[PDB]
Amino acid sequence: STHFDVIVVGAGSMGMAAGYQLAKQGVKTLLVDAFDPPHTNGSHHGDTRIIRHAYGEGREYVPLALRSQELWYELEKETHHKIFTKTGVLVFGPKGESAFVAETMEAAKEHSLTVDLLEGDEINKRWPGITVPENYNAIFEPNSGVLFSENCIRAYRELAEARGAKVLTHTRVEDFDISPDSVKIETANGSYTADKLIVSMGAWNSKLLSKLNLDIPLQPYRQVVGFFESDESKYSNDIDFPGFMVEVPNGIYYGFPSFGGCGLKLGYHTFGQKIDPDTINREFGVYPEDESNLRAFLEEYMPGANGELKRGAVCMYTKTLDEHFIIDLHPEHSNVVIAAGFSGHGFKFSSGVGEVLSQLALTGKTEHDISIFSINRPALKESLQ
Ligand SMILES: *Cc1cc2c(cc1C)nc1c(=O)[nH]c(=O)nc-1n2C[C@H](O)[C@H](O)[C@H](O)COP(=O)(O)OP(=O)(O)OC[C@H]1O[C@@H](n2cnc3c(N)ncnc32)[C@H](O)[C@@H]1O
Ligand SMILES: [Cl-]
Repeated sequence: STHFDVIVVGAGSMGMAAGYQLAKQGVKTLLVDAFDPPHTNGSHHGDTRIIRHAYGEGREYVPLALRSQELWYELEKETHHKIFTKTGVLVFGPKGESAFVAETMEAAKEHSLTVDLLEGDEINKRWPGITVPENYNAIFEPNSGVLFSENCIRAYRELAEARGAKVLTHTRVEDFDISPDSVKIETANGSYTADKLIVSMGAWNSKLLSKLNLDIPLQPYRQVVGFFESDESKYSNDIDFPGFMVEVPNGIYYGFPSFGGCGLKLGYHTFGQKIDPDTINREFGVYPEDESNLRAFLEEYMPGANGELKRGAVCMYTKTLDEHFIIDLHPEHSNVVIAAGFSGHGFKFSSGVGEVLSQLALTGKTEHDISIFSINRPALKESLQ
C-alpha cells in the first residue's frame, strides 16, 4: 500500500548514486536489489576502482569524468567512509602503437588537463619498479586516482536512507508493468508502484531488459583481479606508485599501488570469459588464465610486484558492441530510465551518472550532454520485440 515517486531497480554503482541524488531532493524513493549492496556478486567489489580524467576510451567522456571527480570530493566530505586517494594514474604503451594512449593524450590537450609526458627510461627512472622497453611512451595524470568503490556505495546508501530512501534487499525484480502514467515492479516479496522507474541491474540487464521489450546486445564477461605480495619500497601508495591502465602487445592491463601493504592489484582488461550472471563461477583460480595472464604482465613490466598471490576476486563487465554506455529514456516509455552496458569502465562515472539518472527520471532530460550514450545509436544494434 505504498506508492513511491521513483523506484530504482538494481541499487549498485549507478542505482545507489541515483538514490542518493533523488533522496537529497526529497523525492520518495524505493531502491530494490537482489542482494545487499555493497556486495560481491555484481560489478562493484574488489575494493578499488581507477578514476581517470584524460580519457583513452574517448575525449567526449571528459566532462562527465570531471563532474564525477568533483562529486567524489563532495562525498568524501559527507561521510566517515574513505572515498578517494589521489594516487595519480599512469598510462603507457608502445610509441605510435596504442590508440588508447593516443586518445588519452589528445583528450588531455583538448581539455587542457594537467599531465606529464615521458618516455622510455624516464618512466623506469621516475617510478622504480616499472620496467618498460625504451620504445614506450607515457602520459601521467597526477590529479586523478583511486576510488574505494564499496565505500562509495555504502556511503551513498547511508546518506540516502538517512534522507528517507527505502532499500529493499535480497529481492529480485522479476517483471515490470509499465503504463503511460505509472510503473510497477513484480518480486517474490511483493509488487510496488511509482511514477518513474530507473533500471540499473548491471550484468542482469543482459537478461531482463527483454521484460521491457528491449533487445540490445549486452554481453557479460567474467573478469578477475589479483593482489600480489610486492616490494613495498617501490609499489606502495606511500612512495607514490600510481594507479595505471596500460596497453601492451597482448592487450590492456590496469592496476593499483599497494595500500597499507595489501599488495599491488592487477587486472587484464582485454580478455574475460563470456558468462551468464547467474551461472558465473565466482572463485578465483578455477581457470589457469586467471593467475597466469596476470603474472605474465608482472614479470615483464613490474617484476618486484610478482610475489605470492594474497587475494583474488571475480567480477563482471557488461559490454555493448561499441563499448560505450547506455544512459537514456526507454524509447517507448519516457517514465523509464535505463543505465546499462558500462563495459568495464563505468564506476568512476557513477557519481555523475547518479545525477544524470535523477535528472532524467524527474524531468525527462538532463543538463549533461549524453548523446554518445543514446539507446537509439546504430552502433548499439538496438530494437524492440
Ligand atoms: C568487474 C570490474 C569492473 C571494473 C573494474 C574491475 C573489475 C574486475 N575496474 C574499474 C575501474 O578501475 N574503473 C572504472 O571506472 N570502472 C571499473 N570497472 C567497471 C565498473 O565497476 C562497472 O562499470 C560498474 O560497477 C557498473 O555499475 P552497475 O550499477 O551497472 O552494476 P552493479 O554495481 O553490479 O549494480 C547492479 C545491481 O543491480 C542488482 N540487480 C541485478 N539484477 C537485479 C534484479 N533482478 N532485481 C533487483 N536488483 C538486481 C545487483 O544485485 C547489483 O547490486
Ligand atoms: Cl561493466
